[PDB]
Amino acid sequence: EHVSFHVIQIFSFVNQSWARGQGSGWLDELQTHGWDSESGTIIFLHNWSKGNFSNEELSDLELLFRFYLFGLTREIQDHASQDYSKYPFEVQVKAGCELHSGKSPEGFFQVAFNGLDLLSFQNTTWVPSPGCGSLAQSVCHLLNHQYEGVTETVYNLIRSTCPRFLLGLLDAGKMYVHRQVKPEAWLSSGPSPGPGRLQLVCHVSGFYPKPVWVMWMRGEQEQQGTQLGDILPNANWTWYLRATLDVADGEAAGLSCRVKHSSLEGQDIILYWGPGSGGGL
Amino acid sequence: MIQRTPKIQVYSRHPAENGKSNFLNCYVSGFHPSDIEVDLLKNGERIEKVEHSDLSFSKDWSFYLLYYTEFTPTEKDEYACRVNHVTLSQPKIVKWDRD
Ligand SMILES: CCCCCCCCCCCCCCCCCC(=O)O
Ligand SMILES: CCCCCCCCCCCC(=O)O
Ligand SMILES: CCCCCCCCCCCC(=O)O
Repeated sequence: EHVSFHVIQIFSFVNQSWARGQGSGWLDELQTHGWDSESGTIIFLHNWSKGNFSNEELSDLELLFRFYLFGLTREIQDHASQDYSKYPFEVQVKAGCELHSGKSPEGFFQVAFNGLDLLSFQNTTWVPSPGCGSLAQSVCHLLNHQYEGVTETVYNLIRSTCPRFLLGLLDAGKMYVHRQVKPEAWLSSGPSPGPGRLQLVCHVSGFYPKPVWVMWMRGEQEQQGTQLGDILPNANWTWYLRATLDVADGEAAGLSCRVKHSSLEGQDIILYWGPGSGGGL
Repeated sequence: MIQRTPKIQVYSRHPAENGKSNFLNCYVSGFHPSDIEVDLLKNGERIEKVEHSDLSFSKDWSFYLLYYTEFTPTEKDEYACRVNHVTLSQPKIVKWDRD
């Protein structure tokens, strides 16, 4: 399959002397790292968040980040201070690596400006996004022909340090990343869709890992009209999900929510509706 | 310059049982730029000591994040999430409705 590590940076430039930097490290969609802007240090969120890396080499990484954040910010401020009507504006960066079975690791470094793609690091070249403006061509030119210390560092971080770190991180967090957390489920009666209609609701909460299957059922017959919400986070590193169905007042009887999740070991949660107001007795 | 309005979803970690402690969540997502004001209200007054996850963004570069708190529902306590953002002419309130 596919596995990745990445850093995100969020730079908000409010005026020529006020900007804000934040960022964070991620194992696919699991956050593993914070950044303390105040002190310029890495916040290690889990007890395995150092991977197999020595404190020295993490401390070297943290200093290389401090220099970068201050330097990138100051260079942006130098350009943009020549026109104060450009403010406010936002730059986002996503940088890291991705491994595919049997391949060399692939590195990425992608930049957005005010919520659209601006430019990206493609092998050893910085390349303006399709529909390249003036801005994006100017920056790539500056990066390709006069910040060569920069490009080499970047290259080596995403192509060699990141994969190495990534694999240490997965090794040390093996237990935690593959753990299983069983969900609970419950029903409720959501808002009336119309005259003699009911909205049936099935909540599923506290599940990990993320993949999950929820349908309304009549016996073996999946109910076509089932609507899956988005899978939303809880604050204890689990997930949440509602599944709804619009039914005739009087067709609800016999219907059930069914949940399959990898933590349940084939023993699906099945909740039958009704006959009380909100799917209870 | 692109701007995107936040989506706002409010929900509890557990089914609400009056007098049982629980977690109220307000997930704000799909927004741009990142500057945003989020509050949890209890009867229309803001709760202090609200925690939130570190700011992040999706593949389309829009931002998201989770605001949450310990709380204890009762029959006649109303809880909501109030959001302010430059795309919104006025703050937007979404009510926790247990359903
Ligand atoms: C905030 C995250 C801390 C976690 C440390 C993990 C170390 C692995 C390195 C990953 C490479 C990310 C690319 C960062 C881009 C900054 C470029 C530069 O420093 O000049
Ligand atoms: C100087 C070392 C710190 C990192 C420098 C990155 C420079 C990025 C170029 C800024 C582009 C621009 O503002 O037009
Ligand atoms: C290491 C490469 C980082 C590239 C960042 C490019 C930032 C572009 C900023 C544009 C500033 C402006 O609005 O004038």
